[PDB]
Amino acid sequence: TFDDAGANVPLITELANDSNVQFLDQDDDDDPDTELYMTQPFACGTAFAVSVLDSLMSTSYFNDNALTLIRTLITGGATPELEQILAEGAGMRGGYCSPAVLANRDRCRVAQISLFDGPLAQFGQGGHYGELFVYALRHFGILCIGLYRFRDTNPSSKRYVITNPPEDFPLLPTDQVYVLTYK
Amino acid sequence: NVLKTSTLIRLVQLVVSFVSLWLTAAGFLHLLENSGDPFFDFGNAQHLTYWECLYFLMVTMSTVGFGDIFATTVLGRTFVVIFIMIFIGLAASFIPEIAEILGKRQKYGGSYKKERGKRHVVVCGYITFDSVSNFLKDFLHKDREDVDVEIVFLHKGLPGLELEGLLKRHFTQVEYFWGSVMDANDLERVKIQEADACLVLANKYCQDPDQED
Ligand SMILES: [Ca+2]
Repeated sequence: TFDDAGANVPLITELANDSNVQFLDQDDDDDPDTELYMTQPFACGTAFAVSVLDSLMSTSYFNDNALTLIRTLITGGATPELEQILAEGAGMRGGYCSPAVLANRDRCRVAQISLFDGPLAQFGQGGHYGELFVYALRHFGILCIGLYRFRDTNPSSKRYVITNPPEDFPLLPTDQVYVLTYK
Repeated sequence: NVLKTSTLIRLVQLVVSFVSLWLTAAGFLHLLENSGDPFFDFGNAQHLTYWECLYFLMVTMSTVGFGDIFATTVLGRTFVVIFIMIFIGLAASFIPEIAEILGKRQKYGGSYKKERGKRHVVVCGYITFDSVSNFLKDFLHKDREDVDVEIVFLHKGLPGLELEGLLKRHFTQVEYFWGSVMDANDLERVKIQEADACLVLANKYCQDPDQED
């Protein structure tokens, strides 16, 4: 308790055994028949476990550049030159740099924008995903790749991911949108 | 893909590869005896039924050998000599290994059934003849009030003989189930929602008290 809270604080837990995911949460109807990706803590993004990476072996054989796309997003830009520089055993060297290289200080980041207030709010009140996608890319140069929505509406704080919803998918003013943005 | 478990595929593989070969050898012995020997212009012959050959092969596979039925063609005999050397070799695996697998079943599977009038408590953690007997002796003592609570043990192991005896003596108000409170299916088996309380016992003589906690 943090009075001048509690279950409202944002958490992510790295699990070592996937089946221990049952104990991270309540009001969630635990069943060990259920594989990790279907469980409520994983759908909410509060639970990560190393097992969900084991498909990356396949993805490499079948699309190497899709792993390089992952590696560039999730590392924030660890290029082959940096791991060469680290393999030289000196540690990260570096100091004020040429504006030249500094040019790469502009990269796409994944980010979250809320539809509660702001230009996009309009789409929030009844709009459909589709509209947003278009308006956004068009006016702001921002791709929308999914939603993070509240599981309860009518009252817990938990939200869940929705990867790339349909064009006609209805929005709520409480939704948050995952986006790729250049600034 | 109906046989899910590794032990089930193994057994079925053992059973069918024993019923085949047994039926097959009965057919081959039946052929050799009822044809007679070619060396003797088929004059030396013995009119067995196929069922008498099945019987004869079972009493020789088991190494009983009554000799009420016995082989008499030279080829037949041979085949019996070869067959004995094979089926003494198949005493590795088969009958002892299927008895092992078929014995490894779970004795204390199944579920509690909750009557409306009775209360129950679920007891788990360190369950053993000494801990259970010390618990039962106080929990059901004559000086205690005449309450009618049933005690449901839940534990991740087979009970020892003395514990099965203790459970038998109290079977009117005591049950035991194989399982663990770590599994939501076992919590349903013991109807934990309708349980009045749950008691977790500890191994006070463990190798590390902090791991037991
Ligand atoms: Ca849970």
